[PDB]
Amino acid sequence: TPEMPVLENRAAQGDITAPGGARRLTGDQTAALRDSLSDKPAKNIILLIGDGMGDSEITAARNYAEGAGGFFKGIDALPLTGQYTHYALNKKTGKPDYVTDSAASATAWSTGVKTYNGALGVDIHEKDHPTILEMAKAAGLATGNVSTAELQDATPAALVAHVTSRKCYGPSATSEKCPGNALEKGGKGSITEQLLNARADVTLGGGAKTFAETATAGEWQGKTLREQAQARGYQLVSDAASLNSVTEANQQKPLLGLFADGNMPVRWLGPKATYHGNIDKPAVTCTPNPQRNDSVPTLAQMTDKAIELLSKNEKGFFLQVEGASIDKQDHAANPCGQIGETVDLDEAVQRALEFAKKEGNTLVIVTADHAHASQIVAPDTKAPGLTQALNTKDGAVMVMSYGNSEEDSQEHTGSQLRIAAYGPHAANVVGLTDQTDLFYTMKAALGLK
Amino acid sequence: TPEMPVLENRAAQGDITAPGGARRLTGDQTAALRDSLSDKPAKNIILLIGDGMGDSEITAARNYAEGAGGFFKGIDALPLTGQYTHYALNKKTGKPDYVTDSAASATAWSTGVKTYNGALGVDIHEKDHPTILEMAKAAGLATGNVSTAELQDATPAALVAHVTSRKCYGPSATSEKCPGNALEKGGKGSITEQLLNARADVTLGGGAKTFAETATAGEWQGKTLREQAQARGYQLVSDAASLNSVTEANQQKPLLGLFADGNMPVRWLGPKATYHGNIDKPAVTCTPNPQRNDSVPTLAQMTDKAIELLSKNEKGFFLQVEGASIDKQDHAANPCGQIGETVDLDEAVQRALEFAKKEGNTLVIVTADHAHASQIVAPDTKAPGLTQALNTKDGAVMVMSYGNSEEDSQEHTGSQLRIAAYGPHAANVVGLTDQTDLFYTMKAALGLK
Ligand SMILES: [Co+2]
Ligand SMILES: [Co+2]
Ligand SMILES: [Co+2]
Ligand SMILES: [Co+2]
Ligand SMILES: [Co+2]
Ligand SMILES: [Co+2]
Repeated sequence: TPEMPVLENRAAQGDITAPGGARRLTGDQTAALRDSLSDKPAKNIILLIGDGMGDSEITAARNYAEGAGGFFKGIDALPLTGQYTHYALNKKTGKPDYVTDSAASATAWSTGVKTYNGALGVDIHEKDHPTILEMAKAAGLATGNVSTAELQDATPAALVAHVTSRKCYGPSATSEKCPGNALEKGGKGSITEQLLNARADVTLGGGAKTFAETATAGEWQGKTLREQAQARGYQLVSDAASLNSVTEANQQKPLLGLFADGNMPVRWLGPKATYHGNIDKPAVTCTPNPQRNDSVPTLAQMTDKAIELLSKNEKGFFLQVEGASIDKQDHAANPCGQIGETVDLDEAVQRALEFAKKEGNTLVIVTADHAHASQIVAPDTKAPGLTQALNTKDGAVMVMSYGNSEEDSQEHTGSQLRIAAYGPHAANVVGLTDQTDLFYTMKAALGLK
Repeated sequence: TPEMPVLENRAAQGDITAPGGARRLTGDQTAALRDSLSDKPAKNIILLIGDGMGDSEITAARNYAEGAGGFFKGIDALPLTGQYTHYALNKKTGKPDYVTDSAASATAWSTGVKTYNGALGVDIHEKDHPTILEMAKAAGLATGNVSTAELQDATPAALVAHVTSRKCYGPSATSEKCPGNALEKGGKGSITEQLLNARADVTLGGGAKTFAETATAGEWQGKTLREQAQARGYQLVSDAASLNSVTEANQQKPLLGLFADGNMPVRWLGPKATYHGNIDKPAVTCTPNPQRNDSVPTLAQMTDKAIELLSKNEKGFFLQVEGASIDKQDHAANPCGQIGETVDLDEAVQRALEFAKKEGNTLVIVTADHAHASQIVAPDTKAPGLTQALNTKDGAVMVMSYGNSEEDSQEHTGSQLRIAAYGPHAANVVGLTDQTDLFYTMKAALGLK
């Protein structure tokens, strides 16, 4: 039912070289914003995270894919916006650590407590805290966790695992790096073992490799984690046909989709940026990655499937969806891979908003875990790092720069960044907020105890 | 009490290492946001521009001066926030130029038309378009133009000069670089000549150097631009005592405060960042500039006086205040200089919000012309550019990196950035908008017919 509006168009309205032609607005917004404010309960929440998707990453993707004056029909369409802070903490001192990793930030919105880089579901004293997904399930809501990364990666793992190091994917790494969590030492187990215990109704992503490990203790000792999932009643799917065939997902038959051995394939291919890449080389045009395929569900397809299965729960549901490789390609100084994964996320955001606008009691939030390296610079820039010129939709060149690491991976950055929302309680993302306020916002919107 | 609320406190509410201790919100914001929405006329508008003040610059300055969980009482206190685009145009092709300079962006919000880099008050066809200040004056409102830069500099110059290159400060520069604008060639003249013609009520800043020049033609041929200003009824002040002695500023008594020959002094000093500076040099604590003075009005002081003098006009006033050297210090890879000028701007914003909250019909907007180079990165970063470690208010180290230029000056960046507002019609900065939308928003809120 239409009541709260989703923005229909914020593209430049006309000829950008003419007076008024670059305007994104067509009239006053006071009434539209009033219509966007409701404090009624959120029956459902869909939280979409672009990993590393700072304002710079949004702008670069929009400039390339949609044109400077273009509009992301998903990402740019949420009417209530603000800027939030995502600093982590130094484990020893408890003081702020100004640049977080994916684990401490996902732990912050999923538990409401700040923590140290690399921690999942625990605070600086390594004490476990319940996550918004575990809380939703406990309250009888359906739950979904979707990501284009390995499911053991920090972002999706924070919702279902409590470990002292994000490296504890399976039994082997846990025994070596998180001895206190190792199952054979009396702990709760590896990230994959804890994910199997958490039992969200719908879990979709990559990361099949770790399921080949076998447990070192417990009821399923000696069996692979895949065998364990099967013995525990999970429906396992591995491709788009398998996924489409699923008709239900619930506690009796939870769904686990493992679509790649490690990360899922990126949407677009292009070369890595290089030293004086914008002065020494010709411009790059991105191209679709052949490895995608009709056999691999897209992030928008996984999102739609999750929504269809979780919406069957009369009480409501919580769903987190992660466009994971925006960050990974930004680390790899690869504009095409980075931008393609941002376009990918925009499609999933559109599916979420289409659902939310019709359902009327769904709060949709779109943001990032932290900012990143990429910068949009003048075409004639002579920079010390890695740069690349790109042919955009506008038929002009845009140059991107990665200038914060001499090491193999570009670095995260600490800038506050955009958080946007639509639906019941969306006012709580406007103005300056902290990433831990998002936990409390989601908890209150759902009316959780 | 002031119906429209100013955010009182969005600092972290407690122990950031404890659950909820880093929250900036104390409860639901739906009602507060409803109370912040009004479409009544803006009687007055105060536009504050932090040149180069992207989200990264706001965050770095907050982290250093207020701590990561701190709160800028001015900058962070506006309740309605969005992200806006500021791309310029390639003059020859008319397509977007993804990274603007100060001239094209200030032309965009002051005229509503996109333009090429370096252009002031003209489009890509070199055609003049009226500025919001010129229009405000024509309508019977009082007008103020305040900046810590030279008054010929792009930001304040865009409100009163129409020239094909921002370099046309005076007669000499104009005759060689903007032959078509040179007075002795029939044009409207240099930036300073046009500024004297525009005759705003209150003009305060630096740039007295150019006034030594003498007109090549016109009624004041042979006289220095300063002699000319005196000759045209201008009330000239040059220090703080002379300025805070002025009791009135109007058309027969326009005020021209020239407080420095070039740019006004920055607040704080520190070493410039250097290669591997966060690794090879000690962390830095910023030092107060001993030559910043007590006979030189601060930005907050110039803002307050301008407000006192412009508010006597019953119809209303338009005032633009620029914290100009955030950008200039970012170009110089100087974190302390940059952060201190951001702190300086925050003080001016507090004065504006305090007045606006009492007055009730004043729209205040805080934003920047474009983004910039500085990035916050991990303490152990090994970057190819210039870096520096800083001792923050939290008693922890923050490292900043400038990595997009091997040249003498760091580069602007193209990322969309925060725009925030308070007062009538503030809803028009929420969500995604363009810098040219801000012109239409100001014009319409004042009801300039
Ligand atoms: Co991340
Ligand atoms: Co991630
Ligand atoms: Co990362
Ligand atoms: Co600028
Ligand atoms: Co400026
Ligand atoms: Co600049």
